[PDB]
Amino acid sequence: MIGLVGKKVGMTRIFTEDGVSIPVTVIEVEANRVTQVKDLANDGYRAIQVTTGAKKANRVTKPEAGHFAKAGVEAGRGLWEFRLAEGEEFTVGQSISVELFADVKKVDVTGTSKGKGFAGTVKRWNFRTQDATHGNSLSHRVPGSIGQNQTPGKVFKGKKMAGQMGNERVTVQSLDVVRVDAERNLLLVKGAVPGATGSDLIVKPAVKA
Amino acid sequence: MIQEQTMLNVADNSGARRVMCIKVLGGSHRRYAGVGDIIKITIKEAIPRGKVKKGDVLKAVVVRTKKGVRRPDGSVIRFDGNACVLLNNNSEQPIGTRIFGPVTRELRSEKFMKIISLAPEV
Amino acid sequence: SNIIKQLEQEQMKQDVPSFRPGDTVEVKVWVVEGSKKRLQAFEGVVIAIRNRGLHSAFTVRKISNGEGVERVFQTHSPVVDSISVKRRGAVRKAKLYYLRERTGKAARIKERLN
Amino acid sequence: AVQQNKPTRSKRGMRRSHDALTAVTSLSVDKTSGEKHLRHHITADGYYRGRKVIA
Amino acid sequence: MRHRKSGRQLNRNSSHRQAMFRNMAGSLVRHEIIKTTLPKAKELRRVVEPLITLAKTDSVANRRLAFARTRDNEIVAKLFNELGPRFASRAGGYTRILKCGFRAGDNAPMAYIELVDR
Amino acid sequence: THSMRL
RNA sequence: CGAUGUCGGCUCAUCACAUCCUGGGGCUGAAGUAGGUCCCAAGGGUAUGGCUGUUCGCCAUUUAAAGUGGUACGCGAGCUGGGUUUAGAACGUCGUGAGACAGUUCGGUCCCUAUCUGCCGUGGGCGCUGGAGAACUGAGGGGGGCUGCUCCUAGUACGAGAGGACCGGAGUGGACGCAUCACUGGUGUUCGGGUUGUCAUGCCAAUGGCACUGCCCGGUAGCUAAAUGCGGAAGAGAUAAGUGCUGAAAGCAUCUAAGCACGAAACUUGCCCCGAGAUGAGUUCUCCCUGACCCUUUAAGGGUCCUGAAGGAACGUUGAAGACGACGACGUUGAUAGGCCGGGUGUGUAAGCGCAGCGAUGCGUUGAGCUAACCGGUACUAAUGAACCGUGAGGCUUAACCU
RNA sequence: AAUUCCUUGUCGGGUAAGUUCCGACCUGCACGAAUGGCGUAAUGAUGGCCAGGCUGUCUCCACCCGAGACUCAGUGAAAU
RNA sequence: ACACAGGUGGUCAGGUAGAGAAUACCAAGGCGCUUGAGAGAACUCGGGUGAAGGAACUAGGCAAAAUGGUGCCGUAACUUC
RNA sequence: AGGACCGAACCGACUAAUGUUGAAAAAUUAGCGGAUGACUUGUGGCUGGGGGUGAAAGGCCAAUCAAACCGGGAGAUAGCU
Repeated sequence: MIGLVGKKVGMTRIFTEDGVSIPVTVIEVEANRVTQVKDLANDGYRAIQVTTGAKKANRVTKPEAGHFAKAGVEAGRGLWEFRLAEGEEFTVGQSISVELFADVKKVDVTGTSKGKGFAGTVKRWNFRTQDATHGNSLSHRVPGSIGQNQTPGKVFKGKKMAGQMGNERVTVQSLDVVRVDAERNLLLVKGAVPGATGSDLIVKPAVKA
Repeated sequence: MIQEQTMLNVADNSGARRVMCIKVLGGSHRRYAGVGDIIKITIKEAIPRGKVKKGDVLKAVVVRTKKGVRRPDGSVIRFDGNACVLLNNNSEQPIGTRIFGPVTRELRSEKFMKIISLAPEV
Repeated sequence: SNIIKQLEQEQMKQDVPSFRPGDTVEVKVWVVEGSKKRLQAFEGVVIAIRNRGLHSAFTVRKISNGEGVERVFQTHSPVVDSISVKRRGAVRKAKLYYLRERTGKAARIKERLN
Repeated sequence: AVQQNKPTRSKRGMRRSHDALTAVTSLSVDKTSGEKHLRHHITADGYYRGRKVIA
Repeated sequence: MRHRKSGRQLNRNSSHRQAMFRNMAGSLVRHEIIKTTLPKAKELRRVVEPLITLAKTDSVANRRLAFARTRDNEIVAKLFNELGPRFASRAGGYTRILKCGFRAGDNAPMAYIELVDR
Repeated sequence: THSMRL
C-alpha cells in the first residue's frame, strides 16, 4: 500500500500491564489529503501526491496555491509522493486517515536525522584515536594515514574522512507499531525514529516483512 | 561489565577470597560479562584449607555486578562489589556447598537453578 | 507538548504516596516464575528521587545479608504494588550517595518527626 | 607545503573572482526627515521609522 | 554542537562575562540609554530585564537580591524608586535595541539599548 | 640524527 | 649520492587468490559425529594477553576462524623512536698504540603555514532555448552482505555399543553498523546549596570579588554511551564446480554435438542513500507577463519612452540548520527571538521576624526561597512603508491535425 | 655476569602465561686480583624487575571550560 | 638586529592567616601587557569531570591521578652503631 | 657540630608537553636537584693560539674551535664540479 506523513512529537513509554515498558515514539499522523494522482497516461508510472498540515495563507506562493486549489484541497506544508503498488486507487482530494496502520503490524520510518555538522573522523566513521600520551605530538584525533605510497599515488575515492555528519535522509526499518489512535491522530511506534522533534516523518508499512 | 583483568569477589565458599577474570568466554572480540555470563578466572587469594588453591585456572559465573542488571520495566539493580561463583572447568557446576550474598532472578536457568537453590536471596 | 503530557496523565496511577530522601521504605513488587505470580518486599532507604511525571523513579538502598543492594524503581510502572513509608528520615540533601560511601553505624539517620 | 612552480596570473584572477565586494541593493528613505539610511538602522540624524530617538 | 543551547560566550570567561554584564547593567540603569555592540546588547537585554522584574515587588529580600546582582546601592535605589513604579503596568520588554551604524575602530556592529520611557 | 641513511 | 628518511609499534587501509571460517560439490581405507583430499567460490569476517625493540616464535586462554601474499618488506610534509646507525662512557676480545668489533650495556634535538593532482564535505557562476515555484521518473554511483549457542524434529536415521546427524523451523547471543535520548548513566565553569582564607559593601546581619569553577555536593536542557530500538535476509534471474534427462556422430554406450531441467554467501536485482551538469541536461502539475514607436549593413539587430508580472535576492528576528555560504521558520493579516505569566524540573526549609539557650546554634513562619537551555500561553520590545533584480507571449525547418 | 657467541643454556621462584628480573650449576667463545678481585650500611633527577594505592594510560572515548583555527574591518610576511 | 615571554648587582619591605622573604587575599603604589568585533565546526594547545574496570596502554606506570600539615602512639631486615 | 635533613631567595638543568619561517639562533609551562658550602655573586686584575685553561667533554677561549679572529703571502693549489 502507501505511507502517511506525520510529525514527530517526542518519545514516551507505554507501561503494559505485565511489566514490560515499551519505549515508543509518538508520531502525530494528521489527515493526508491527496493533491495529485500520477498515472500511466501522463507520467509512465502510478503514484499519489499527498500533503499534511496547513501553511499560512500568504506564505503559499502563486504556483503552489494554484496547484493546491486546482483540485479541492487547502494548502499544506510540503508535497510528498507514494508509489502505489499495482491495484490501489485514491481519488483526488481524498483525506487518508491513520487506520491504514491499524491494519498493519510493522512499519519503517523515514526522516532527516539531526545534524552534527562538520564532524571529525572519530565521530563520523568510528575511527580509533591515537595514543593520547606516550609521546604523541599534535596527533590524537587526526585520521592517521590516508593512502599507501607511490604505487597508487592517490587517495582512493570513498575514503573515510572528516565531513558533514547528520542532516541526511535515513530510514529505520521494521518498527513494531504499538498503538494506532485515530481519535487524536496518534501513531506510536516502538523504537527511535530519525530526526528532531518537529521534523516530518514518512511512515510506511515494513517491506522486510 | 566484567572484563579481562577485573578483580572479583567470590560468592561461594570454594576457598577463593578474590579472583581475577582472564577471559570473557563466548564469542570472538567480546568485551564484557554480565550476570548471565560465564568467564574464565584465576585465583589470587585463597583460604588455607579450601578446595581450590591459589594460582589455578578455572571458570566462574558473575552473580553481582556494580553496573547492575536492567529489568524490562527499566529498573536497575546495582550491587556493591562484583561477585562470582566458581564453576568447574568442564563440569560447569558450582564447587561450593553454600553461597553468600544475594543473587539475581535473571540467573534462573537449569544449572544456575542449581546455583540459586543455595542462594539466600534471589 | 500537550500530547505527551496527555499520554503521561493517561499512563500514570492516581495513587502514589509522598516520601522524601531519607525515608525508610518497603516496596512490594510483582515477580513471575512461570505461571505463578508472587509478591516480594524490598525494604530499604530512599536515597534519590527523580521526579519527571510519568518517568519518575526512586532509588532504594538496602543492606542485605553481608552486602549492599540498590534498586531503582519506576514509580508508575505496574511492576510495583505498594510503597509503604515505614520510617521518616531527617536529611537535608536531595541525593544521599554518601550512604553509598558509608557503612554501619555511620550510615544511619535521625527521624524527621514533622 | 610549498609550491612546485608558480601559479599564473590566469589562476590568480580566477581565485579572486569570488573575492568581489557586494554593494548594498538600496538604502531607505525615512518618512519624516527623508534622509537615506540602511534598512533597520537609525539615521545619522537620529531618526528611525518616523521617530527621533537620540539627540 | 550547541543544539538547543543559550548564552553567548562573547570571547570572555564566565567571571569576565558576568562582571561585564554587571557593569553594563549598572550603566544602562544609571544612564537610561547606553551604546554598545549588537550581541552584547542582546545579552544585556537578557540580563537587565529580570532586574526590573525584581524591582516591582519592594521588599528587603528583593533589595538584597538586587544588591547581589548589581553590587551597587545607587543602582538598586534608582531601580526600586523609579523603574519599579514606572514599569509596574508593563509586563516584559522594558528595553529597546536600535542599530546604529558600525564602530569606527574595528567595524563592529553598534547598537543603542534604552529603556522604553524616553 | 636519526633521519640519515647510514 | 647539487639527499628517494630505514626496522618495529600505532592510526588508516586497499587489492590478488595459491581460501583460514562461512557457502556448493566429487572421491574416500566416507556407517554416524568428526576427519582426509581435491574442485568452484574473494560477499563478509578473520583474537586478547605474558616475554622480547622485535617482525617471527614460544606460551596462556579463547574463536566459527585466528589465511597467504602485493601495495617504496603500504603508511614518519600522519604519530612514536624501543632497535639500529653520530658525538659521552664501560665490559669482553684484538692491537705496542691511536683505535676497532653483524659482540654486548647505559644515555642521546624526528623540521615544514599545502600551490597542483587526489580525497572528504560545501558553495558561487553559467547552461539546460520565455521566466518562475514545486513534485518526481531514473541513466548511473555508493552503502549493506559476518556468525555462534540452545531447543524442536529426535535421542529418530545410522551404529555391537559408546555415541549420534542430513533437510526444515523457532528463540537468544557475540562482533559490526544506523538512529535516538523514553529509560540507566556521564557531562552540565550559564541552576541551587555547603564550606576554608582574605578583601570590600560604614558596621551587625546579609551578600559579592579572588584563591584551578577556591575546594566540594546534587543537577535542567542539549550532547552522548556503557543505555535503547533497528538491520544483514527471505524471494527472483543467469551461472561456476558438480549432478542429471532424452540423444546421435560411433546400430551400443554417452550430461552435449541439436534440445531441456537443476545447481553457491560470488554475478544482476530485491533493502537503504545520493542521483537530469544523465550537455543524451528528462517527465508532470501550477503560476506569470496580451505596449507604443524610431534607426541602419531590415538582422535571432540596435535604440527611446512607459510598465514591471509571477518569483527571487537583500534587510531584520532567528532555528535540536550551520566554519562561511547553504538549508528551514517568521516579518505585525505576526508566536521568529527576548521579556513577562503559569507550570514543570533542580537544589534543600532563603531573607527578615518571633521563641529556646550562656553561646555556637535549633525550631516556627516553610518543602520555603531561588530556579539556565524545558513546557503551554501572551505582541510588552525588536522583526518599517518600502527600494533592488527579474519583463512586455518567447527562433528556424519538417511532420500530423484543425479552423 | 655492564663480560656468555651458541642461547630464550639447564634447574628453581614470581606469572594463567616471564627472551627481562631473582637464586643456583659451571660447559669462563673470551672473569680474575691497585688498568685492582669479592662483599658492603648509607646515599643516587642512576640501570633492571615485582607488589599495594592511585588513576582517561587503556578497553573506549564522552561532555564541558578558555586560547587559536572560522567570518568581518585594519596592517600584512615567508620558504619556494 | 625588534617597543623581543630571555639576561642583569645593592638598598626598603605594611596588614590578615601562616613557622616563614613560601602561599592566598589586600594597603601604599603601579598597571590591564598597542589590533579588535562576532561566531561557538573539524583539529591542535592549556585545563575540569567521568559510569563499570583499574596498567588490560606502552620500549617503559612516560604523562596524569593519588600522597602531602601539626601533635601523640608505633616502627622490620640489615648496619660502618 | 655537619661538603647533615626539609624548604624560599639564589645557582643549576632531570622529565614531559608546547614551541620547530619561535615571544627566544636554546626559551616557556608544570613538576625537578643543590640550597653553610669542593657554595654563589658584584667589581677589578692575570693566563692568548700548537698557546691558554680544563673536578677531562677534545670541553671552553666574544652565537666561531681536533687548533680562535683579523690582515697579509694569495688571483695558494685543485688530474674535480
